[PDB]
Amino acid sequence: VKPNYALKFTLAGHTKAVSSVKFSPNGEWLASSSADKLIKIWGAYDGKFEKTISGHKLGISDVAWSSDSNLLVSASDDKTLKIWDVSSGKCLKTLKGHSNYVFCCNFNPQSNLIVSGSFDESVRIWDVKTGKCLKTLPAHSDPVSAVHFNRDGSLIVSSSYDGLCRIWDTASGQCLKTLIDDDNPPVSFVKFSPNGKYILAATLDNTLKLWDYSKGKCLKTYTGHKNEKYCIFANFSVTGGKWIVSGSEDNLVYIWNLQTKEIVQKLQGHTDVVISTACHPTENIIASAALENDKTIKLWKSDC
Ligand SMILES: C/N=C(/NC)NCCC[C@H](N)C(=O)O
Repeated sequence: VKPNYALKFTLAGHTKAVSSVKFSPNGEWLASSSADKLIKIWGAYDGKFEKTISGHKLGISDVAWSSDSNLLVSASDDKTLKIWDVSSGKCLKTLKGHSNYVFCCNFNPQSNLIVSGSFDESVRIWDVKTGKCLKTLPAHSDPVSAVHFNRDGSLIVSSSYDGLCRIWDTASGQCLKTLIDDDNPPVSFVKFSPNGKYILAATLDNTLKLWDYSKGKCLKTYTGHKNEKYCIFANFSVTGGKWIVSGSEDNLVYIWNLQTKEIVQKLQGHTDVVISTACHPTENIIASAALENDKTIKLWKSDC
């Protein structure tokens, strides 16, 4: 089995670099954030432009959906996160506390908490209802590139340019694990596997690694792409074959067989760095997005 992802839609509208794309958990929508200070909403299946959500004062590095698909959270260079009601476009809360660019964010599965990571080297945990910061974790000694909750929300994983991935207990704020990788190259992205047993980490030595984070063992290594400068999203694709999906600094989307580590497809079409990819929750659809010289988002579909 290889997949046969083919380009179906190209989504144009952002006027600066796209930073993040994410499918809604209900599969209906794609949300995009950009250096143009905007969030856009698009139809997940047809790429149809839906609406623009605005209000940040500087560029946005990340956006993320609540579990019920009703809210977004965005992370901005203006040092804030904003919580958005997607249907009305309202800014429900502005989360203030970080002392530098907010880079990454996510809801927990219950979606009563938001985790954020910042250039201020901290990870912050927030109450969605009140907008109050509940915990500030002294997480890293360099900017925080990613933060993600596990499947039951009891753990947080963070990555940083300091070369570390750390595992945090959500309830206590305690650091439970530090993962150490030879020569400590900057970690540019991390997330949990859908089942929560592993983490997938990207490092700025053109490498993705799948870790058993409890045992602290590297189980798989994926290479062949280019990633030495930018924080590029990576994904588990689970709707068809079991793949790993990433952007790349050679303007391609890469797809690997998870088990064998072989490159099974490379998707051509973008004209600048592919900074973000996302995988649709029930259908074999990949969304990708590119930097300043391209500015477009692409929807690719496969039969497996
Ligand atoms: C939140 N996570 C990201 N990547 C993992 N964001 C995209 C990179 C944004 C960065 N300012 C840039 O333009 O490179």
